[PDB]
Parts: sequence; C-alpha cells; structure tokens
Amino acid sequence: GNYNYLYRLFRKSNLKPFERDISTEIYQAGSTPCNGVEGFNCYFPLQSYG
Amino acid sequence: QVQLVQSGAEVKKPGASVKVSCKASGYTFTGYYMHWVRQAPGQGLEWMGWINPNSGGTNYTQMFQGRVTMTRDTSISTAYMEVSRLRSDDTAVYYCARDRSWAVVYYYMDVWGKGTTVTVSS
Amino acid sequence: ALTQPPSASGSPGQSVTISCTGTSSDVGGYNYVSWYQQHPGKAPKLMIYEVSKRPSGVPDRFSGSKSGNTASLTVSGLQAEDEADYYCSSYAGSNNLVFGGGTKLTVL
Ligand SMILES: *[C@@H]1O[C@H](CO)[C@@H](O[C@@H]2O[C@H](CO)[C@@H](O)[C@H](O)[C@H]2NC(C)=O)[C@H](O)[C@H]1NC(C)=O
Ligand SMILES: *[C@@H]1O[C@H](CO)[C@@H](O[C@@H]2O[C@H](CO)[C@@H](O)[C@H](O)[C@H]2NC(C)=O)[C@H](O)[C@H]1NC(C)=O
Repeated sequence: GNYNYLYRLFRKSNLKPFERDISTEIYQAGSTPCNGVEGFNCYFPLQSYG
Repeated sequence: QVQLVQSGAEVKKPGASVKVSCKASGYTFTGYYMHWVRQAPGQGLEWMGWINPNSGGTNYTQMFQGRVTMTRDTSISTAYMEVSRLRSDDTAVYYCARDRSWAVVYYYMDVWGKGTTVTVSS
Repeated sequence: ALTQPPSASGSPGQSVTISCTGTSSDVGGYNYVSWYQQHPGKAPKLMIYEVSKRPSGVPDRFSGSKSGNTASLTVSGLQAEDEADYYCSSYAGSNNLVFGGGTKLTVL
C-alpha cells in the first residue's frame, strides 16, 4: 500500500516559486477541451507514488 | 510479474446482479488504467469502460452507462466491475485489461486476465 | 461497429494479410488503431499497439500500417504458432471505443 502520497504529473505551465496548486483541474488536450471527463485527451493531473 | 489475478467463474440468476474482481500484482497499481472488455462465446469482443486507481474516474459506452458501474479498492490493489441486470444476452467471459500508457488513458491494452466466465441461465 | 473480412488462409512459410474496413472517420484520421492476437481458450495480447508499431516481445514477422480508411496487418513466414483469430480496434471518438468483428488466420 501507501498510496496516500500523491504528486502532480502534468500542468499547463511551470510553477511560480512557493506556489501551491491544490486544484485537480483536468489537463489540457491540445484539442478541444474536456469539460470534466477523463480519457483520451485532457488527462488527470495527479499521480500516486506507490 | 505483471499477471492479473482474476476472480473465479460465477453463475447468476437472470435479471440479477454480479460483480467481477481483478487483483493486480507486481506492477504499480496506481497509474496504469484498467479497462473492462467482454467476449461472448458466440463471436467478437466488445469494450465497456475503464476505471483508474489514481483518481477513480469512470467512463462507459452508451450500451452500459446507467446499467453497469465500476469501482476500485486500493487496499487489496483490486478493481471491481458490477453488472446490474445479468441478462441472458450477457453470458460472456469478462476480461480485465491494462494499458501500456503510464498515467494517460490511451487504449493500448496489453495484459489480460485469465478469464472470469459469467454464465446466465434459466 | 468496424466492418471486417471474416477469414484468411495460408500455409507455413507463406505470407498472408488481414484487414478490417473501418470508415475514414473513426479509423483514418482518428489514430491509435491497434490489433490483438487471440487464441481460443486463452487471453489475447496486443500485437500492434500504434498504427504501425510492435510491442516488446513481438516477433519481426508481423507488420501493419493504416492505408487511407482501411487498416491492415500482414504476416510472412507463418507457422503453427499463428493459428488464432485477429481483432482490430480504434478509438472512434469521445471515449467510445469499438472493436472489429475479428478475422481468423488459417494455415494449411
Ligand atoms: C460540459 O459540456 C456540456 C455540453 O455543453 C454541458 O451541457 C450543457 O450545459 C448547459 C449549461 O449547463 C446547458 O444549457 C445545456 O443544455 C447542456 N447541454 C447538454 C447536451 O447537456 C455541461 O453542462 C458541461 N459541464 C460542465 C461541468 O462544464
Ligand atoms: C465519457 O466521456 C464522454 C466524452 O466526453 C462523455 O460524453 C459526453 O458527456 C457530456 C456530459 O455528460 C455530454 O454533454 C455529451 O453529450 C457527451 N458526449 C457524447 C458523445 O456522449 C461521457 O459523458 C463520459 N461518461 C462518463 C460516465 O463520464
């Protein structure tokens, strides 16, 4: 186990110093946006370490 | 080991429900998306949907949205697929599959379970 | 669904091909088309993952590429190891994946 510890994998732009991006807003496809659905395109930004 | 451990075969009364469980092993359970595909013994193969152990989001086809739900269980590194109404048209071997894609949801389905045979009788 | 020819024939050491006639929509411009090799009584494995790419452990005898609307993978120098049916797959828009009907590779 120990899947509690997450880390952000994809973001639209690099962080400012001491930034805290708590939002799990879905990443941008490059194509037309995905207004709240995962899949092919607009993937989920977080990722569990394991 | 990337072998998926899949639950035993189950027989169900028609119209009722059934749940299928696949236990991941060896690989990292978190990011790797897990699809669910059915193969009727007649012919062909069809795709229902996927669950991801990272976020828990679902998606389905139109043929199964509102008729079948899926869920995860990160404690035992397993994901469950639930069917609400086991119709006689749904006698099939249900396969759980992993994608090559690491944390993205491309449909590159590589390693498959040994086959949980689902039988609907009357 | 994706239409597909039902069968193909050959002999060990020959070269044959298989295809599935999907539309220009949902196959041609909508990439990530993949094929799978399925023996009866056992789980299948991905055999071409991209439109033209082989996963690790794939033998060199297998090759495929989309061609306009249709897609096709051909096998040369076959043996008794390839007596299985072959299913193709495409994204087909908005998380609604579809498989083909499946063609059976036969060897004399
Ligand atoms: C995601 O996009 C869909 C498609 O536009 C949205 O559904 C529409 O929502 C508006 C306002 O909520 C309604 O006026 C339309 O009738 C809806 N159309 C359909 C076909 O449902 C949906 O609301 C969006 N969801 C989010 C969370 O942004
Ligand atoms: C799976 O993803 C698809 C792709 O966006 C979703 O389909 C759209 O969903 C919105 C919101 O319900 C609708 O307004 C659109 O009309 C849908 N489009 C199509 C082509 O179906 C679908 O809702 C997602 N399913 C789940 C369970 O999340």
